[PDB]
Amino acid sequence: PRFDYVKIAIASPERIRQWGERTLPNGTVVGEVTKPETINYRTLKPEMDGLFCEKIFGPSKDWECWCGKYKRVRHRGIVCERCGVEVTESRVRRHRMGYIKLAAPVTHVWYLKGIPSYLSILLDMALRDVEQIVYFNAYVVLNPGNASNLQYKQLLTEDQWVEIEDQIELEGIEVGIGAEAVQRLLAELQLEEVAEKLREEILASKGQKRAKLIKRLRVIDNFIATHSQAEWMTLDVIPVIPPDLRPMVQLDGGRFATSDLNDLYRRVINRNNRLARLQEILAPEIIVRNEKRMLQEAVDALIDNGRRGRTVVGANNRALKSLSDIIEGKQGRFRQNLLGKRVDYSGRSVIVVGPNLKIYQCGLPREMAIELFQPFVIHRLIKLGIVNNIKAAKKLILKGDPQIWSVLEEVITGHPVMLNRAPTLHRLGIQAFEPILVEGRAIQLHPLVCPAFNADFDGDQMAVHVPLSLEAQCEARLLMLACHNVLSPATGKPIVAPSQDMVLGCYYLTAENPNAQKGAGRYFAGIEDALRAYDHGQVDLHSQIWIRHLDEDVVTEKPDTEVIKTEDLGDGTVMKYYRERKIREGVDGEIITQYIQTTPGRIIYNKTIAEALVF
Amino acid sequence: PDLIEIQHASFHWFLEEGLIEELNSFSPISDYTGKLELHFLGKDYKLKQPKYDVDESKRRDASYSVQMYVPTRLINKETGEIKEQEVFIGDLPLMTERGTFIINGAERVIVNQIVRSPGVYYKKELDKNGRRTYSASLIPNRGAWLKFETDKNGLVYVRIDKTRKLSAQVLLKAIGLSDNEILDSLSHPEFYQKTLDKEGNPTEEEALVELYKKLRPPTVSGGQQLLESRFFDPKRYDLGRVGRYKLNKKLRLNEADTTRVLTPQDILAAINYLINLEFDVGTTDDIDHLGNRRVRSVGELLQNQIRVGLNRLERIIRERMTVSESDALTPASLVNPKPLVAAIKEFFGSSQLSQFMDQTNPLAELTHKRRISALGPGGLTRERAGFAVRDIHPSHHGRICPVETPEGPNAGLIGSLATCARVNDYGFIETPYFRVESGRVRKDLDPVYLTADEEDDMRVAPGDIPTDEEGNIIGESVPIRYRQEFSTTSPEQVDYVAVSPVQIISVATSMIPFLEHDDANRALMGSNMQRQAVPLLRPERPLVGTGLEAQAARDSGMVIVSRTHGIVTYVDATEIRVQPHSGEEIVYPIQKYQRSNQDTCLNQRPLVYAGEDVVPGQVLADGSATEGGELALGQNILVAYMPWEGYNYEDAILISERLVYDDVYTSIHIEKFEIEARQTKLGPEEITREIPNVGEDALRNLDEHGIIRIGAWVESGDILVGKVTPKGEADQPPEEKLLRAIFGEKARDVRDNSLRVPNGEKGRVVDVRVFTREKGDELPPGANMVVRIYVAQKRKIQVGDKMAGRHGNKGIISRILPIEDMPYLPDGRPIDIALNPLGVPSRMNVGQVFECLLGWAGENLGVRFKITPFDEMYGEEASRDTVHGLLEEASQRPNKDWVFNENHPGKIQVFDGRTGEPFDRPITVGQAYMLKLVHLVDDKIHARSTGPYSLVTQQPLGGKAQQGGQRFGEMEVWALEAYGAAYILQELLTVKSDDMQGRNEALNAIVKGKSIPRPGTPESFKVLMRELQSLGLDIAAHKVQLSEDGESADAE
Amino acid sequence: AKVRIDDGGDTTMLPGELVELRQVEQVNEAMGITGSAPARYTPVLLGITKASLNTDSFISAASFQETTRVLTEAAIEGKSDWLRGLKENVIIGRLIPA
Amino acid sequence: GETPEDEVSKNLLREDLENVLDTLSPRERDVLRLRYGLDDGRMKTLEEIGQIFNVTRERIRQIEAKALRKLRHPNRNSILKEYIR
Amino acid sequence: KTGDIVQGLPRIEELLEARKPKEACVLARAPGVCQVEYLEDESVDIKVVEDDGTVSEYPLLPGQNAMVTDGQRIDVGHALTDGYNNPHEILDVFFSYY
RNA sequence: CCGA
DNA sequence: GCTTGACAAGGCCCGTCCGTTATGGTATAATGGAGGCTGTCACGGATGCA
Ligand SMILES: Nc1ccn([C@@H]2O[C@H](COP(=O)(O)OP(=O)(O)OP(=O)(O)O)[C@@H](O)[C@H]2O)c(=O)n1
Ligand SMILES: [Mg+2]
Ligand SMILES: [Mg+2]
Ligand SMILES: [Zn+2]
Repeated sequence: PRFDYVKIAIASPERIRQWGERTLPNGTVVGEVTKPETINYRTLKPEMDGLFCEKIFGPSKDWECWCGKYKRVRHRGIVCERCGVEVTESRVRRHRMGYIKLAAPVTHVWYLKGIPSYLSILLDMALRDVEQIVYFNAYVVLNPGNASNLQYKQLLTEDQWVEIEDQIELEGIEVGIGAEAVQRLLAELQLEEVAEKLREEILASKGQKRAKLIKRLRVIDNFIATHSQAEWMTLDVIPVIPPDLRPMVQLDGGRFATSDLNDLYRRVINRNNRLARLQEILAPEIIVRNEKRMLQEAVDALIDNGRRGRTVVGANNRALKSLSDIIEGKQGRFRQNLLGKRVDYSGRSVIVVGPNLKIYQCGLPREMAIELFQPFVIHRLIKLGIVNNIKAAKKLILKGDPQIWSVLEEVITGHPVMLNRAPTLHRLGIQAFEPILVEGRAIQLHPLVCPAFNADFDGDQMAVHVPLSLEAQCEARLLMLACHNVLSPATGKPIVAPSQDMVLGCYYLTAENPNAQKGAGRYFAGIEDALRAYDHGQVDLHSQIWIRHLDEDVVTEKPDTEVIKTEDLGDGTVMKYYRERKIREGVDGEIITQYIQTTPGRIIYNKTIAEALVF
Repeated sequence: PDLIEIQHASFHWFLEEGLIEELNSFSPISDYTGKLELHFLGKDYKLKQPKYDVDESKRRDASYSVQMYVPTRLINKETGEIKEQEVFIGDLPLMTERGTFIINGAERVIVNQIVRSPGVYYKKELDKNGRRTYSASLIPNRGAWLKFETDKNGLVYVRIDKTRKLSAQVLLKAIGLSDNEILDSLSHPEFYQKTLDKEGNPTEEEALVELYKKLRPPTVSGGQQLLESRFFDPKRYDLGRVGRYKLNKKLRLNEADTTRVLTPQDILAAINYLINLEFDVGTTDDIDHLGNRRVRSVGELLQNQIRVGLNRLERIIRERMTVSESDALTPASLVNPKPLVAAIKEFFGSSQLSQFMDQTNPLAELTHKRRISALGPGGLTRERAGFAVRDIHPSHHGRICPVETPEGPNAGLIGSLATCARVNDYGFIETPYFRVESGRVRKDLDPVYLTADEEDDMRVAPGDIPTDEEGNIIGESVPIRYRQEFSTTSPEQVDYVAVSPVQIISVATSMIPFLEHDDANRALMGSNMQRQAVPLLRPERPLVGTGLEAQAARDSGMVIVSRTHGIVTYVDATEIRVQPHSGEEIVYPIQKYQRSNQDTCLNQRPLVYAGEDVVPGQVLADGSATEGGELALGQNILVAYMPWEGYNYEDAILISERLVYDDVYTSIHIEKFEIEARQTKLGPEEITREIPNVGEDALRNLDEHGIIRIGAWVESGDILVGKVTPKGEADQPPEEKLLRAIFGEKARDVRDNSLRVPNGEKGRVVDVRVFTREKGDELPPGANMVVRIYVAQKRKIQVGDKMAGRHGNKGIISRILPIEDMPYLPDGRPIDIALNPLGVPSRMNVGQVFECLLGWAGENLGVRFKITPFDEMYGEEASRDTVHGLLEEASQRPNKDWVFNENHPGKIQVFDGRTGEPFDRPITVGQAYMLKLVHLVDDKIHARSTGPYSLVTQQPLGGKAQQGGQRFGEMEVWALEAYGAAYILQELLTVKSDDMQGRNEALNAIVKGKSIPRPGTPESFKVLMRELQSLGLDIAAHKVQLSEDGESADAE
Repeated sequence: AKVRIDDGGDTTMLPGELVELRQVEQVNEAMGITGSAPARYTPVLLGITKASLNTDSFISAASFQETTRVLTEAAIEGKSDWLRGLKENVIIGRLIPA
Repeated sequence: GETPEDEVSKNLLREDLENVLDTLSPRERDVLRLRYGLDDGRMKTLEEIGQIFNVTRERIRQIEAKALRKLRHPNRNSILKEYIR
Repeated sequence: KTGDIVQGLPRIEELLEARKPKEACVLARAPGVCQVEYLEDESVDIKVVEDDGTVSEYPLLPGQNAMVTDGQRIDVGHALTDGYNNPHEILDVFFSYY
């Protein structure tokens, strides 16, 4: 569907339970994971309450219950009365999530051990003190009533608390430890009262205190605008990811391939069930206190492994990948699967040089082209009445036929193809070409587009991509075709220009050479006369040649406009001499003729320019 | 000397003396009751014969191992019960005659690791500008590190590996030394007594209580046992032989070498040196100097892994003795060999040091065994690799080659041992030098082999100084290196000189002729490409070489070398028989068309005939990239440095068809295919001839069991092994149900699972070995039978193949011309290859023109020259004068005077093959030695329409082996965004990856010729949404429409 | 582009907040039409990493760098992403708005 | 999972199957469609066709038998014969 | 050091990240400078006096810095010493002056 | 480990 | 264009039947853990300490 915006917030326990709970027609919710079992070892089926359970997450097969008896497709939207598994398609295990109901409150490690550690900001305490209370190393005073030596949010050791028990003072003094104390401290904080106290405190305070008051006030003002409670930073319910995002597949050899998220959830469920067992049978407090600290360290390793304490490792002391580790890095979800993907209808090969081949044309190998254009060939083989379905078309494509090559030749005509060479440092690293079928295995590249790709022919490979839609073919032709990409986008200067052999060939063609002077100083009646004399073998390539040429757009090295000498002729005619020109003009208002000293190679160069441009 | 002598000497030291030290530090063990004692007799340990040899272990995917039996003896403390029994202790893989190991059917080498040597090291770190403060570090072979400190006030602070700083007087009184001998041992007691007051002076009992307060109920007996267990106990602290040697050397002690523990005299001497360094006497150490770095080969690493496994084994034996109250056991019941086998298998399988072997050619095989890597366990981390550890040190001169190094991210980390280098008994690299007396190079006896004893002491000259024969060093200035500085001195002050001008370089760099006329990066590229050449069908020796080719071919191990004098009596293509004379027939087996690790050929050919005398050391058979007993990696072909019609434009290569029809550059590649008939829960997989949906003539090459025969031709898609598996779901859609209602069509219970040839990969079947458990074999568990198929193919030269010379001049063939179109010489001979002349002066590899001109002179003479590098010691312009003089002498032949022109020396006239006209300028022709590399176009071409997908992301896979797609990374997305092209980018991200309904709809619309519909939400975004929800974040998408907000369901 | 706020008089802009100067000027004019006391500011210069993380979109800032901190401050501030830019529509799967 | 090629092949097979079946008599076409679930997604027995109609299940088996015999004709039915694997 | 892009590109990165270099000292008003130097033996302090105010400002200078001012009309953000300028101080000086 |  | 009767085939369904599986227990005395770092560099906050 369509949506307009995405909003992020803090999840309440009722919202986490709302993601996981699903009701049955009998009147029973099924969303809670209570056992750390995954699948049965004998038959490879998921267990009836666990991390892969079919009552919570859905069936493993399409339209089939767990216990049997509903194997057909005809029972749709029904729930089995014996087992409890809804007879649905098996792709709901990508979406359906569950939850774990904790026996003790736990803190989210993102809000405690981050920077700037919003829990200690909102609680107005130091980070080491809150980290000492949460991990059961110190107490805190929740009720400071009837004491002068005790105050609110004051930390005590175990010795200081057992020596307070000497006085049994003579009133009700409460203490707390763990995330229960933090949840009770956050639950009794009146947000509007602390906000108006901070606004009444900032106007009359010091300099460095005021920045801390501004930071606490701007943290507190977010909790009133979002209408979220401060005690939601401590977790009572833990959401469980769907089982198809933590898959457990079997390799050829009998060994199972698991993901690291199953071990972390298994540790959380094991320590939760042991904590419930210890609280049921009234164990001593040193054993129940170590079990709550271990559950606290288990939830933190599932969320962010190695953020606070020791990193939980696996088999070869490799750290387990957690819920933030699968998204937070350059191998995470954003940089590896969302901003860049692997694509269909693509291939690659080594590149060779492509002379006697135009620009906007790439040489595409034939065995590469039957694979990339396979559904377009399959469509044409049915439209021409050769075959009738996809199976006969695929059979004739793989078996080899001379009909397939003519079909592919008439299919790839006018279909542009994008070429790419890594690294793609700028825009000209992806350009579109019109393919022609070459024989061999390398891709033939035109030599003028090689500085745009930074590509030479000593081992470079290029990827090939085929646009499918008609909007995608019109965009490859009108916006990305290689004959429209002459100018750079960084400067205004042309990228497509001769280089490294055409420059040397044009330098040799138009140079001066005193050794090769055959027929030097001869007079010719224009450009075509000297071009005919060169192909007849009359002159050399660097001979000094006078050319009758009436145009005045002549540019030379160190351009001359001054007259060297003048020889006067009869009938009022002046013969003006230049360094590389000879102009005969009339007396008053006319020019008669003009000769230019040049080489035949310069004449070849200018004839090439003139027949290339004016057409 | 041999070139793989470090591998051979280290494994011989392990088999002779290294394991005995572990078995002697092992014994004896005892129980906690003190009534049983088990001790291992290590000196008489036995080795069983291997179950299979080299080739039968290679083809069975097994190891080449021996069984190791250590005889034990159980003595009894209640009565005179002596129980002696041979006990199996583990499986040790044996080093082959080439210096390699065979682990799971693959050849493997254990590369040499360079680490910091044990001993005491001092450094001088400082503040902003602050005080010159000095710090010590005592490094053992194994155990805790003892460090020392000085601050700006001057406090001597000692610390253990991770702890905070405490005082050296507290450590010294914690040992048990008197305060008398502490300040009576020191040279300057006034500096130490300054720290005595601020830190205080404890008693012997008062000091033991305050280390336990810092290292960890503070007790003195617990801290005494703690420090006795850290530094002074065996089997928890080993200083090592090299550590004792270097610590006696630095601190000038004559302590006995048998003591391998730390003593308080050593700590007193280290305190004395650290205090004396604050009064400007003594020398601070260098961490990158090759006197402080040693090489650990395969003996030490096996010794350490066996130590760890024996620690586990004796823990198991002590637990089994302490639990069992009943006595009178057998020694074979108390020994569990499984941790030692597990440790040895872990070391040989999953180590950074145990590397998959480079077996492309003999040069790559020889170079891989001499690699010196700084990475690994106990070495370095690539993230902790700065610039100074990748720099070239002056102590590397002669010992480590400055040229040969990787070009990738591990540049400067993995080095190569130089040619004349050698590792001594303590692990340090030494180089031979000739003595120089009164300005005369001595050269009378063996050289000295200085182990970096030549920096602070000797003036060493290189081996390219001019010197008249049987005489002094000519010239009044000799270039020397001294105190890690280059300088020039008189010849009467020179102490040592090098023995060879190629002492600075490795073997593959010494293969390059005219090396001093090339750039160093191009020499690196030439060495790297020389290690990547494929062995050709008819190998040929170079017309210009250097001289190390025969020794490289002898020490690679691909050459059958004779051992005795004798007369060869019988030679065929598989066997050479010779009776020795100076159990009277030596049979040398000759291997025929075996497969290397890189799918190349390992073939040997006989050279000797029947009935001729044979000297020991004579080459009897030569290998795949070897002919005439010398290394032969490529062929000699006729070059012309000229541009064609854009066909050698930007390092492209134009060749002729003569290199195709004359079988030049034709190589053999053998591929290997393996299939297992596994055991499934639904039934056993069987290998059969009856396959469903397979026609009539697709089974001609299969035998009666469904397997191909030897000598059959296979192409892409042909069946190699027919296999079926019993599918058992049988969930058919209504379309298939109606189509089987109409036309009969009984659906079978098995499905096709046959082994087929991949796309391409045609060839001939040469080996169809089948392994079955009831034939005597034993398999991986869960597999009934295993079939292994070897397919060989002859690959000719092709457009798109890579081609290179010895000077870093690579290139891709882009056109193959006929010989009537190739340019030709004034005797009518056409050119084999045209190279672009613009690739020479920009890349600055001038030695290829020297090599081609000298090879062409040797072609016109017929002499096969050999020139050592750095030949300018014999005069100015020596290479140029040699080349042009030999070209003149080749042109003085009675029929060949067109070979050399005195007006333009290196060039002659070349005619065009198409028109007959000569080119306008003379062209440099020659005979170059070109190579064919492993990078062929058949292994590079790949294409995908639609294949498999990933598990969670549901995006296409990657890789050629799994029909994967190309990655359209983030830079390509930026390039498409810098254009317009919003629709190309949208179809690249949705209907070509991880949108399954869009995939099906796009394929159906293309096949039926209609418009492709609009895509939906991609699959990986929903995965990200579920992951962010499972982290505990209430993230949701919303939609606004006519004054209404509603949460949208993206899972739909 | 940005500016730092101090003297937060009669405005919903606490000190320390990085706002664009055009937005502070629009708020100052549209509250100076009511004759109220405006907000002072001092201009700041950010680097290319701090200006990338101080954008209005948490999806782009989370996909760029420091995903945990950006997602924590976005979850506590309760902010919305209105999908205005090239990087968000690539992640969503839509046509880019260029 | 199932490839997009198998999806498009079975969809073209479904379209060609419906276009072949709607050429014969309208009664036998829907009998064959309700028999194998080409419209309901539920394969039914012979009697429940007799409750869709009221004529009982013995005529239904003869109807589907002669419909299969008409679709098994060699002439004008080989468009579906290429899907034979 | 050597001149190539390996040494020029860290300058680009520290310019685009708006970092602060080690040595920098700019003016804080727009005065009319007249140089006074008595002894250059590792002790130089630059004297400069304004036009509008009676109280003058003379920026003190530690010995490793030098002087580039030879006498001109010094404006607000002018650089008096040698060293890499930081744009934070330029923005601060201009805003605090105007 | 190598290639661009 | 249907209809009734014979001949079998095969899913549901409720008994035993034996292999698997969960659970409880064992009585000399035993009472604080092995096990690696120790060669990267630079910047920005956040303590923390004199
Ligand atoms: N670590 C590397 C190495 C190489 N490249 C790419 O590969 C090309 C390497 O070109 P190559 O042909 O290997 O070397 P040249 O620069 O052409 O030099 P030469 O002709 O001497 O080989 C570079 O332009 C670069 O774009 C890269 O992206 N990353
Ligand atoms: Mg290249
Ligand atoms: Mg190149
Ligand atoms: Zn059921």
